[PDB]
Amino acid sequence: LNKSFVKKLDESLNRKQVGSTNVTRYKIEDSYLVLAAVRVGIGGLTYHNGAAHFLEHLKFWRYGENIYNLFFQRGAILNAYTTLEFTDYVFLSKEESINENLNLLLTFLYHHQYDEKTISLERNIIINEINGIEKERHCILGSAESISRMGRKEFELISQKYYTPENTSIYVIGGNQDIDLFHIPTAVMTTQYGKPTHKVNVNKDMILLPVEHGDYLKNRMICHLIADMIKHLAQQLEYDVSVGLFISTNQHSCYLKVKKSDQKRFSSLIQQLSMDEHFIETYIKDYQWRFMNELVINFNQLHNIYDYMTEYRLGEYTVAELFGSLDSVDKLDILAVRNELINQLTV
Amino acid sequence: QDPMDIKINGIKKYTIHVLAKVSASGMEFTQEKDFEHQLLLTDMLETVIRKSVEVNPVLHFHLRKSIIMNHSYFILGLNYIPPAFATKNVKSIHEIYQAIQDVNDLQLLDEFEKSKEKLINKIQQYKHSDSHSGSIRLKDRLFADKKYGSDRLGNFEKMNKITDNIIYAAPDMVNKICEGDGLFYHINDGAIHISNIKDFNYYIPAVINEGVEDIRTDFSILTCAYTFEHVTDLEREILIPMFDGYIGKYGHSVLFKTLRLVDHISSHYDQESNLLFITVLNQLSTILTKIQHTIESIEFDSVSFSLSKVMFENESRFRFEDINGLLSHVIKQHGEYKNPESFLKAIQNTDIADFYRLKANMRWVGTSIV
Ligand code: NI
Repeated sequence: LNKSFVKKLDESLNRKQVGSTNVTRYKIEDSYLVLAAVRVGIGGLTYHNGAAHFLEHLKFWRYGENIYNLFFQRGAILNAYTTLEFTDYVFLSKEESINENLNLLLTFLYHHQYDEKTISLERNIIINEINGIEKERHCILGSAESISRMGRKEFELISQKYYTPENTSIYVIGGNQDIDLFHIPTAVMTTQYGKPTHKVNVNKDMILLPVEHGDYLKNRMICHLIADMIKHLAQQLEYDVSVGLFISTNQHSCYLKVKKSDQKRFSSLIQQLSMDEHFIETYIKDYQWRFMNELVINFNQLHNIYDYMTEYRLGEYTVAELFGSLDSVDKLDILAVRNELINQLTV
Repeated sequence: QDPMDIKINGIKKYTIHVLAKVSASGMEFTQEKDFEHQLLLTDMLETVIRKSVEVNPVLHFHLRKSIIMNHSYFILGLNYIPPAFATKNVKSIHEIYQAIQDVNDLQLLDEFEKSKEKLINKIQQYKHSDSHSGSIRLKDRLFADKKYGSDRLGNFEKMNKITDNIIYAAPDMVNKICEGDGLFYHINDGAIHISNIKDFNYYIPAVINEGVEDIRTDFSILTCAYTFEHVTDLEREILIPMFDGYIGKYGHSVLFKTLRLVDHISSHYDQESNLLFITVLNQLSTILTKIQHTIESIEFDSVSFSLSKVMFENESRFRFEDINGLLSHVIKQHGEYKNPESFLKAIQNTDIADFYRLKANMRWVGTSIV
């Protein structure tokens, strides 16, 4: 019953090295489209000048050709976006076109030459974006001054260091065909630079509270649980405390974001968690059931499956290990993180 | 027992099964005089029933009074984990009916104010949509009936005056949902089953006021409306949506290219009203004649037409990816268009001669400027 369903999902889920990159594969029989996602390890936090977002714009260009125009003529919409630690290149298409579209995409991503006219043109485009969540977007876009201090040598060096197969994760969701090196020879287009070390530079009106007590998967469970618990208590008591989440694939720990003005009310609610002894145990039981229900519902949408692969590293981990981590969260884990949150809020 | 089992094979295999019932309210939704009452009671019923039915293995319960081509329909839906993958079997359709009839009247009264405020806010936010308000004000005047535009989600004055004595119309609504004849849809095992052959006869309102000018004075946008004559199912469901993407959506659309000479453009085909709208944010006076002359002298070519076919197929494929988009498609479409494969094949078989038939049947009907 429940065990056979997790086994069903896991037999369609796989991850293997292809060339010098890794491809996470979730096959769906008779899906109408296939989602392909190329995720490069560089975002707004890897370099705080907006360089990653600048590179994302440059990556659409190769020898005067724009890959969005090439994909559009092939009937596919290429979408790109930069988050705090990654840059995503995502598109949907029929499975017969996946191999050629993917290899054409990696052809652009592993191109490392950008003339001055292309750099200056994209700078003007990005400055118009800066002049046109809000703190997160402007941090990714950078400022007009910060991107104006980077030239061709920097962008090309950054491309060679970060846009490599070793620093790339590929996710292909839907269909039934396997991804291999013969069809994507660009998966070996390497440079002299290996995978960059996970340097982060998390840079004053908010506080960042760590959720770190257990394995990588456990931290996501606890972080979602405590954030959901605090929001529920803030509703009944009609507070106005927003609780943001910092959950990144390259971070072993998870983090809660709360306004520094709302620190007092949030601190009170954290201490309010351990009041009702049955509240934590019943909310964990409700969350475990809700998590499984949402996963069953979400595993029909290609993009939602992709979000599980990036948040929970599904592929490296099985769905069995995901639910095993979920089922292992007890009230003692919550109380332990409750204590470390209170210690962080004290100082 | 069902009279038929219309099994459509080749469907995407989903993680859940779906059991849906579509009950026909044959009269056009403007002819229903208790429209605001029926909407409010249905949402109240849905909320109460959901609390009792949305337990394992049921993941989501759906009950709405929906409009499909200007005809009211009660649509009951059940999303659930398949029995082979669920620790508990799903209730039958008879037990779901029994849950609806076992709804307590005090439970409905507990939801009255919340449901009333929910629907009131939907009426306001749908009316308070500027770019669509131009389309709303046009549809109001083009059809001489506010039920097609402003009062489409219900009239505000009628909905805001509902009191809790609407509880006494709950037996009539429960009877209509449980005992009214309808079609059953069942998605399972990569197939969708339909209980009977029946095509919902479409209704499109006729334009009464032709050539509407919404001269509106306000301080800090334009909207033009077009229609088509002799509309076939192929046009309303495939060709015209392709035409809308051709002229105001698919990348370098005809309107973006035309209006970039002047130097925030949108277009949408309303299948309910058979109206193609074009919304664009002093300078609007030149854009008015520039848009009109562009649609009058519209031309096509087979290379760009083949790309619009590919794009619209992939957009339809993306809707079929969603189990609700698939279900809604199989409910609404006529005959063989219910089969997604047949619908996709019908897109692939369109030819450019179809666009010139559509251009000859196209005309302007209204314009709204704020
Ligand atoms: Ni951008």
